[PDB]
Amino acid sequence: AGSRLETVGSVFSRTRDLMRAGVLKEKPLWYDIYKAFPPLREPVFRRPRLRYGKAKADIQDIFYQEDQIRAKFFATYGSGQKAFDLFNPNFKSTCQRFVEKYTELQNLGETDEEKLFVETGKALLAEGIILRRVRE
Amino acid sequence: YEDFDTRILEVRNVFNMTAKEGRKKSVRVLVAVGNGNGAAGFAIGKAADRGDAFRKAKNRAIHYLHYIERYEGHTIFHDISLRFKRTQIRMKKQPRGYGLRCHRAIITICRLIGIKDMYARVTGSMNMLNLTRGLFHGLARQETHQHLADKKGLHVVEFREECGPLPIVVASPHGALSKEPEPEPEVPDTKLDWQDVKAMQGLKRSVWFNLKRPAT
Amino acid sequence: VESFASMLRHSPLTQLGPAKDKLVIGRIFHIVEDDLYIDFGGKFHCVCKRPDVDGEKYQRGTRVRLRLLDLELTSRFLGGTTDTTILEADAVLLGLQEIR
Amino acid sequence: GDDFQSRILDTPLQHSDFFNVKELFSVKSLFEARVHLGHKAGCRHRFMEPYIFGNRLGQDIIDLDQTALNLQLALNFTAHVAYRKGIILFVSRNRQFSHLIETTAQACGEYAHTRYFKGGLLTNAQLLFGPSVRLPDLIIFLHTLNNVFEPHVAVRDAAKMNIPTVGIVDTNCNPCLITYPIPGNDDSPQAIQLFCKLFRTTINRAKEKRRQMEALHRLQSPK
Amino acid sequence: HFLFYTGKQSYYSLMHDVYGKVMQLEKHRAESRDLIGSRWLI
Amino acid sequence: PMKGRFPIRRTLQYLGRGDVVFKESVKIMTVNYNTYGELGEGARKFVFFNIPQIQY
Ligand SMILES: [Mg+2]
Repeated sequence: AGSRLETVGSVFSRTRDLMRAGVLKEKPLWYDIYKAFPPLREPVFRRPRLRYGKAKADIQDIFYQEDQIRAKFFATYGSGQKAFDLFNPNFKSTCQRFVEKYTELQNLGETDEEKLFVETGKALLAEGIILRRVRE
Repeated sequence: YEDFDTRILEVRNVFNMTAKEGRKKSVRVLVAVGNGNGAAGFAIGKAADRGDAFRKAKNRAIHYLHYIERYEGHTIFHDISLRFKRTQIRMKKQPRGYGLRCHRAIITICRLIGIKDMYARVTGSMNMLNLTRGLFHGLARQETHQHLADKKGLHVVEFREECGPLPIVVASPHGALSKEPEPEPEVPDTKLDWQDVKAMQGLKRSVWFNLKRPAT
Repeated sequence: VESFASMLRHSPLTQLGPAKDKLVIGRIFHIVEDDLYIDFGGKFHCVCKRPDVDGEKYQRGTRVRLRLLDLELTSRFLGGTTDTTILEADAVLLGLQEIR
Repeated sequence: GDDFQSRILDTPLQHSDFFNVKELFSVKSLFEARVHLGHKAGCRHRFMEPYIFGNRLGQDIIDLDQTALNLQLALNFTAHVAYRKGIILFVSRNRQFSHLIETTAQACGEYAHTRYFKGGLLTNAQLLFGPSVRLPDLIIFLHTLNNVFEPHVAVRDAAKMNIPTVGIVDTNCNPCLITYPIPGNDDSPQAIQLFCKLFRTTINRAKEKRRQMEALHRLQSPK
Repeated sequence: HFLFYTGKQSYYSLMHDVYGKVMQLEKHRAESRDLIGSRWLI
Repeated sequence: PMKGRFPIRRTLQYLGRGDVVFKESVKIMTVNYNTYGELGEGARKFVFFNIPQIQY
């Protein structure tokens, strides 16, 4: 005898209730553990519903300030001819070096975006990076 | 399960079409079970023989035992109004000695649950399954006084007219007691039922209302 | 201890930006006949076909070059409340990476 | 005598982290294993939005700060269950990781079911396994979806039998019936490999801790 | 047996061994007709 | 469900809660209120909630 009603309450609440009624005479071994270290949320059934009208989710689009610079670099030079290595946790791509230098110049106090874009290209050219201004 | 009792609520004897005899026979039986101490459940059993339908429904219901919260062991914690499909139920919490003034099927289940004093009205369709499902749906989703004290953080106080102005503390918040008084509106926006209000407005009831009946 | 917000900002995947028409390095971890399963550092692997040239070179552990298109192939169809995903990524195998 | 049995079983519940599961993992360790990568926004379940840090260009990102909190609770619960000699069943239907999960269960000393799940396995176990079959005391769902992108049958059936479930839930999953949800990536081999390692070390520590606790208390009885 | 709850512990225990063998051979890397006039068991 | 908003206004108990019983001199009470605005909210609520009690 049990409560195979998984849409009312939770495994813990149904086990608590069954013992109060007098049907379950021995506590499950997982019961005392749940009482002492419960989950953050109670595991109760809820019917997923759809959103209607003007209800919307609340998920923040992840856009950092570097993305403004990165977008320009991809539009002007595309992706660096060197291939991304996403297995190296500290990989520095050609675009990420462009954004690191672009930031340094902006710290000096340059206020014109055009100035920061052409100066960074010159600095990387001195470094020896091959930047191709591919309109294609 | 000697402490549990089983009660029948509906028995349908229907003939169905199958190649064995052209039209085969089938018995669908809805039952309820309860120990009279808060634990109760219902199930539907089908078979070709009535005895088999009784066994299937009786042992299936013992696997679907709800636990129903009773205020002081004799009544529901608060008024309950709900519509399950086209079956409307309207239950009311009552004082001791009031008895079970409810649909005969609700009296049967309430005895299994252990409720001793309550009023209920059923309107719309009288479908036995919708009434049984709707009854357990409302009785198993009711809010005990302790739950209300925990949710709002305030004391739950009770005022009985036979005890005068004496305040009775029925539930105290488990954690931290709040200090912000619960907002008291000047005029509540509660949605009232004409049937409940009509009585207090002085309107004559039916000749069938509040007749003398045997103890339930 | 670095925060998760810092890790995400400085992550190689965050630096990639959009994954369409990007160049990445992958590693072959599983081969089934002439189909190569390539892990390029994303959530889902891609599956390409063994090139005719230097076919024997593409063995397990071999690092290759790819041109990403999608990180996950998903599409909603009529009468569906959620997107249908095939649990796979889209990329074009360009050839072996020079060890140098 | 009775005090010793009470000491073995009642003392572990007086400490917040009796098995010191906190050290096994860290937010950085989870980030290396790509545990923060979720499905596209179209595949998102409504009950997962609490756990999602945001949407990075169409790909939902899973907050690894909530994952650490939830994973801590799930690992602690899995340890106390293993400490008390409960049966733990690993369940998944992902065929890429079928052999890995069966190897993990065998290493832990527990059970794995990575194959087609028969209807009634838990709700009708006596007919399938025998009259006195003991059901699992905990089910760990490394994957909570089957191969038709529907909830694994054992998620609902484990709730019906009042079995707690520790499950890995991704952005397209429904965590409502999972007792201890662990928000995280379930598709990447590096994410699944990390979770399998954590569950196996945690279970082995709890089993070893029980052996040591029994010897100490047992030795005291003569001594 | 760790595969008891599958319901076919002996069938799946054998399919576990043969699948692990296949993986080690594929990772590690002649005529296969070592035996002739033989059939697979029914 | 009783029709309208705040159906409690249509109960004898609510109508009897009014405490303003005018002196015999009072013969007419005109109420000038605006349906839109911010400074006239109390006036609108007075017509909604209190005028029935006064008339009763
Ligand atoms: Mg997934």
